[PDB]
Amino acid sequence: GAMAPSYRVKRMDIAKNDEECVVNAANPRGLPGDGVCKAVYKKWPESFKNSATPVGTAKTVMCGTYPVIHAVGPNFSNYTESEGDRELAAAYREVAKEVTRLGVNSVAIPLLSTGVYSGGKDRLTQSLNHLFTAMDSTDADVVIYCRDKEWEKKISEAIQMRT
Ligand SMILES: [Cl-]
Ligand SMILES: [Cl-]
Ligand SMILES: [Cl-]
Repeated sequence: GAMAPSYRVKRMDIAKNDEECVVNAANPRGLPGDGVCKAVYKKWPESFKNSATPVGTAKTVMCGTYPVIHAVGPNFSNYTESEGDRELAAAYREVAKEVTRLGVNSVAIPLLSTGVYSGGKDRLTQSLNHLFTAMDSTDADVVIYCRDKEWEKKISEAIQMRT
């Protein structure tokens, strides 16, 4: 575990993270996809061998010795708000299990279901709060990756509010 487990946020490509493992915002079929998933496919293509897994689950595949945790958030275009919320919470719980099992001291994580799976809504708070619910009981350093400047500020504020 980390000496003083922390949350941080960075605005940059998760494919250039400085952590001991990465969470992919995967699709259920293990396809290259777009957004975070396409950057992850370009950086760690070996990790997409038998990475297909259902919505609300996470499946880890090693790229060399570097773990890629494929976490499948719901597409809110297809799910009801209620069922979507349940599956998004579940995906983050399965990430916490994998991070714990791997014995890593740090993990890079995107906000699941906030991009093309958002069903055109702002889900920063919803997705971040499910991330916290899952990860608060782990002792890995968590580094949240985003691309938008206003998102960076809102995620930073939410982290510092608890401190
Ligand atoms: Cl970058
Ligand atoms: Cl997404
Ligand atoms: Cl973002």
